Amino acid sequence: ELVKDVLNVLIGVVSATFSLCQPAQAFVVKRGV
Amino acid sequence: LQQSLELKRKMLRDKQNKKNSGQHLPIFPAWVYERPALIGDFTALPIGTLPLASQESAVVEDLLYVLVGVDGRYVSAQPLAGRQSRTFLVDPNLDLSIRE
Repeated sequence: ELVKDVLNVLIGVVSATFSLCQPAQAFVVKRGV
Repeated sequence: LQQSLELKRKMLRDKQNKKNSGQHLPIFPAWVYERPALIGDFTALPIGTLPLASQESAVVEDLLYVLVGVDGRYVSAQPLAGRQSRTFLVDPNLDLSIRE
């Protein structure tokens, strides 16, 4: 079900992210911890 | 908009003095420029409470209208039209993913 997001993550999509930012500090990928 | 009216006349005077053999160079009635309809461009449910794959149908519906120049319910065509750059305003509350 969550995979649907991954499919469009191949295209650019925001459910996951490539924040144009400092690695980790603001740079990020949507994740569950 | 108002500034354009000058350029058209200044150019007209140049061809009138240059050629007096051909007289009364043609001009179009004032309403041709004044009427805004002739040129192409000119109950709302809260989208925040909707399920996701319904917003897509709505946003698709509004965009289909924007392409031909007619305003849409969830996306508005900003009327600044300042300089020559047209800008558009999408509803603030949408899914960031759909919005981009």
